[PDB]
Amino acid sequence: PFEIVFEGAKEFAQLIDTASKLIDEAAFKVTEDGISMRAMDPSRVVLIDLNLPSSIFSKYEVVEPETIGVNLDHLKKILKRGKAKDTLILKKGEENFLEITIQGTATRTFRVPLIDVEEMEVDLPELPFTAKVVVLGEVLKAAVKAASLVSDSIKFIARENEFIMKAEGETQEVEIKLTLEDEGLLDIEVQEETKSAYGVSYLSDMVKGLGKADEVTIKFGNEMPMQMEYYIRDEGRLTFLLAPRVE
Amino acid sequence: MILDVDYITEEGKPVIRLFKKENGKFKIEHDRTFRPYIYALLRDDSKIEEVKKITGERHGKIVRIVDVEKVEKKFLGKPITVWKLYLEHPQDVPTIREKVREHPAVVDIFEYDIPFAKRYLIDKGLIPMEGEEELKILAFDIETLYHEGEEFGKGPIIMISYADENEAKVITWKNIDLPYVEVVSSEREMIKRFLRIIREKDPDIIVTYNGDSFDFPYLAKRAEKLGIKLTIGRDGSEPKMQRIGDMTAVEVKGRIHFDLYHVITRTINLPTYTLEAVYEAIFGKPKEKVYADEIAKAWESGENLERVAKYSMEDAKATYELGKEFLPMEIQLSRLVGQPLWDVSRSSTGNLVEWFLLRKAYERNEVAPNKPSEEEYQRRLRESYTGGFVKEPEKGLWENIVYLDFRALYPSIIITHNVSPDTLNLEGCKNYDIAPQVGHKFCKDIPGFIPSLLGHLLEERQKIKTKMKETQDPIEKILLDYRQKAIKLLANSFYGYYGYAKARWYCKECAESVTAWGRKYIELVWKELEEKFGFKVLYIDTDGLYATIPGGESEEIKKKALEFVKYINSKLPGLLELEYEGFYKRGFFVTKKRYAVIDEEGKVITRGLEIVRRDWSEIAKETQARVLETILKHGDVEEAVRIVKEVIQKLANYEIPPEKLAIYEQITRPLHEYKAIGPHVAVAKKLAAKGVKIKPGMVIGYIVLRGDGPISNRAILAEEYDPKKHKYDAEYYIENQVLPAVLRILEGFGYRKEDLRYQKTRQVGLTSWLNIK
Repeated sequence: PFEIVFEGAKEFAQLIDTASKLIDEAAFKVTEDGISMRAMDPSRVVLIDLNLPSSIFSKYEVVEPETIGVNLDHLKKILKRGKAKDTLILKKGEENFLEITIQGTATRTFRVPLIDVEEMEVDLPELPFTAKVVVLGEVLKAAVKAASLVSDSIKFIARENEFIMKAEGETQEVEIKLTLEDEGLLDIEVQEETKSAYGVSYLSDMVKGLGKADEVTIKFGNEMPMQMEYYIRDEGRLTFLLAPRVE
Repeated sequence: MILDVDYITEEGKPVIRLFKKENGKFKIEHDRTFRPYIYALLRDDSKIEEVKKITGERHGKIVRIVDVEKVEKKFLGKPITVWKLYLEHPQDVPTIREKVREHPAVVDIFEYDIPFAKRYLIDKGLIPMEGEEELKILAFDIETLYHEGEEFGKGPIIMISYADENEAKVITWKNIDLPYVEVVSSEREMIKRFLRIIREKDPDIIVTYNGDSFDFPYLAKRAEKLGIKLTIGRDGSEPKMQRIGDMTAVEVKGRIHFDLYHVITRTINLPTYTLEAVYEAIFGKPKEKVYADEIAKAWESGENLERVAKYSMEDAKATYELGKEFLPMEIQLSRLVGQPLWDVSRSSTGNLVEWFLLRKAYERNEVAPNKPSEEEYQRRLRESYTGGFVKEPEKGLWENIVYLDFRALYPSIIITHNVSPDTLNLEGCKNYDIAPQVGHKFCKDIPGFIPSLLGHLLEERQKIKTKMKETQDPIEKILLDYRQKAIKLLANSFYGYYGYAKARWYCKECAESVTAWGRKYIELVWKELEEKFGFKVLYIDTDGLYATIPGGESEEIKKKALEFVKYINSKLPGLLELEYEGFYKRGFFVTKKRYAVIDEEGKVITRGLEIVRRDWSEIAKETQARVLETILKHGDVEEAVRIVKEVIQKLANYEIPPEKLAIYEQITRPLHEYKAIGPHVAVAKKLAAKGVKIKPGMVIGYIVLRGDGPISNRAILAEEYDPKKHKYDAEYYIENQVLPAVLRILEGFGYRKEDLRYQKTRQVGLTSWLNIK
């Protein structure tokens, strides 16, 4: 059983919403160190990893370690009610259910049932990426939607001080070159020319719930998977590992 | 030499005329002595007294049985005593027929629906085209402005071309400077000159290609509108309409109007039967086509009329060449059965056989059965009928294939097993042959009527083939190659006659029996071919079998295949015989009736695979051929697939020329009548607004484009298409053009569309970049 408290129920809501467009169920590993959730999309193309150290919660009491499988859509409904300055309380006891309290002006407590979820043990890979980029949710959300109107795959290209994103349609196309001076690109670090393609449809769910000011770190390599990291409260981290589309 | 036969009436008496060409001179013989007659089977050959008194009326007077005579013919082989009831005129027969078969005195009547002129040739023992008289051939064609949704005969006849043994001219009423064009004053004058040419050429045979429904009729309309007599007949008479079969033909009293359409169309299969296509598929030589749009423009704005004139002289030269080509055979055929060329050239093989039996029935003293009654004919059309034996083919690609076939299979069976109506299930025969599955019995004691005649026809044929490879008169060695081919055609027609609904000597049992026996010998050959010589039968169809010794050497196969033949022919009964027909380096059989093979000369033979109809662009046609030759000539489906993929890709990366994408089609009628609006039909009315020709007779080339709505609304004229301005629908050309053409061939090897489609990138799973997975 545990008692976890997060300040700012909206930001937390959005987090779960994001890392949920590809999955229906998840098991959350609650330990003394923090909360972690790891799962793969039904197609086994995207790996979703969520790590939330105790450090980011205002209150962190974990008596006995636990893993609670919950239906993400159900959970999303509840958290959708949280406001920016609402405090989020997560209480687990002996019973087989999770207590959630959105505390504030309209404080209310919801009861969420715990289901069993096939917990596929898989670790997070340390891939030898050759290119790292830090972008703004805006530009990235734009290019991904833009590309979805012409092709089913978008291509990533990165060379020193330069990052491109293009796609070829049946009639018209899309392309976007960013350099350190587009501020849509906040940082870039490559080691060698790096090209790779990915599925617009997977990137869609991955960037759907990204604010415009949100910042994301993307790491990839030629004909290799792409990694996207979103930091929450600085230490908390949401990671997506996306299988490439090889030519 | 007798050209044709008819009869006019004088004083109410028939006057049979014979149109002859004896020694370059056209002569007309009259014969006022032949007499119409029917046959009556009287149960009591004494009641003939009150029976020969019946009478009827058709146009006033009362038709009287001007005579009777007890004759002793025989029926289906058995003896019979009937009475020959003479009449004064042919017309009187339908009258008294209705009666005579009423009076209980008769059991039934016979030989009563046979045309007077035809009855004459038969009885008189006269056979047409007999002899070696030089016949004058003249071909002619007409070009008009007529289209489709317009009045037939309204549009003028633009030109009239004709050609013969040595000359090919065009008559028109607008100036064209060409040594072969005869300019004339008016349409009327054109018609006059034409009438004059036949007067001066005086042909025995006038050749046309579909002149029965187009040329002559159209000519008649115009002559009339312009008030001219069409004095084409050697007796100054006009071409006349004459019902034959279920159509309306045209005759010229003193000459033989030979219309190629009927002959060609029924002795060669083709997607369509345009003069161009036919000339091409008979001589290989191509023939350019000029269309409505062109012709109308050239005639209107008198510019370019030279090529529209060449097309015309081309049409005639073609019709003439084809005529000389098909005339020899049809003539020998007319000689074979005993009827006039005009009639034979327009008859079916079944009616061709019937005519033959009728005179062979009279030569022997055999009375002829009657046609089935309207109800008999109807429940006969309703009765199922047998067809050619076909073995589901063995799949895969095979090498060193031999094709063995039976020589004159059905005729041979009919002969050696005495299959005929008059020998079917007789009783008390010293010997019978029994049909394999249907168990029908056939007396072997006395040769059946039909088997007797068929036996003689085949003996007579070998005679030909013998006296043929012998003599050294190439012209003769040609004429008799024709006489032997006519016999071949005629004999191969007996099988189907047995089941011909309107046949007198119809016999469903004979039909089934011939088929069952066919099956028996096919299966026997198949059985011993695999069980004794170690062959593997790949495909059988009606007469032939394809086989091979899996893995065996090419010469071993050819050697053993031939060994097997001589071996099996020793065991096969009567005239049944198999022959080593051909050899193929490699081949494959997709489904019944669909296969492909290739001889050692590299010549490919295919059925039910190759895409023909213009409905296919050259990219589809071309690729399918790349595929077919790679598999047949080199044996690898693998390089075939490689090809298809590369092409599919080029289509996708817009690397294929617009021409190999253009699909052509002609407008069948006004663009306001079209229900189903295809691409061209839409590129039609699309340009119609832009105000243009759009005359039901022109072809509209199109190219589908990367639009959003259906194909139709997105096709651009095969010219209003320009790159860097147009993006063709590669998906269309891939999914509805190249894939279908190629899958008829690759599907069988296990291939599928998924395997041939293209895509630059493919989604892969993440799992291999994971470790604990």
